[PDB]
Amino acid sequence: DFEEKMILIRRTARMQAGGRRFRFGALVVVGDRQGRVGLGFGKAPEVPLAVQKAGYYARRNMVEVPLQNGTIPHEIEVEFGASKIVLKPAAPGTGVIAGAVPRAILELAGVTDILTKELGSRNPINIAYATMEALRQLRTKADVERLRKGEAHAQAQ
RNA sequence: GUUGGAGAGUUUGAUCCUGGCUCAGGGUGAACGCUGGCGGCGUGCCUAAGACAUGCAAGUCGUGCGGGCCGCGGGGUUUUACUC
Ligand SMILES: [Mg+2]
Ligand SMILES: [Mg+2]
Ligand SMILES: [Mg+2]
Ligand SMILES: [Mg+2]
Ligand SMILES: [Mg+2]
Ligand SMILES: [Mg+2]
Ligand SMILES: [Mg+2]
Repeated sequence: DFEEKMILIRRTARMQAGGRRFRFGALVVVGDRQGRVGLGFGKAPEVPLAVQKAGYYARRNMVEVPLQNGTIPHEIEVEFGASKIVLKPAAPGTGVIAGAVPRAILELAGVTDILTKELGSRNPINIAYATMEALRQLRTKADVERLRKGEAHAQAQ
């Protein structure tokens, strides 16, 4: 039981003696809009055999999300490849402003409001796990003063 | 109320990066085409600081002052001219 959007598909080429041969690849999201969200990337001989497979990888590739009033806890930036991904919390009423692919992934993960830009290289797939990582790395006003300080926690609080 | 930030297309049998050209967004003192019922409020030589006919666009005070003129009313003479 997981709602699951789909990001992008492509046909890629191998080669051989006498004509080409192929394979297709399917970028897939997942996510209970309250918290969680996965991604997959699936290759297979005939198309929706892949689109189906890509759904698989996403179930294991899950990322719980710190979510806070439908928005992002602090600001944030991450590189991965030469594709540079930006997030930043928006207020109630500003909502999934983000190009093509963060929208797909942020929405389904459950964001109401957010701000966003994409950078340099724009290839989907990088900006895909650009942001899978951007989100693996969100940190919370409590996860946090119990990363630091928490040396001696429960004397503080 | 940190009030605020969407990208894609295209080099290759295909893939990753660089990189240019390109399109989507809003903007006008606008013009051009097909079309054109109205009203309010704006607004209208961006080009030749090229050349301009005709009319108007800076005058007002008779309580600063002396007369022209064209009359009008009243006076010195019995009537004229002329004069106040
Ligand atoms: Mg780099
Ligand atoms: Mg680039
Ligand atoms: Mg080609
Ligand atoms: Mg804009
Ligand atoms: Mg226009
Ligand atoms: Mg006409
Ligand atoms: Mg002029």
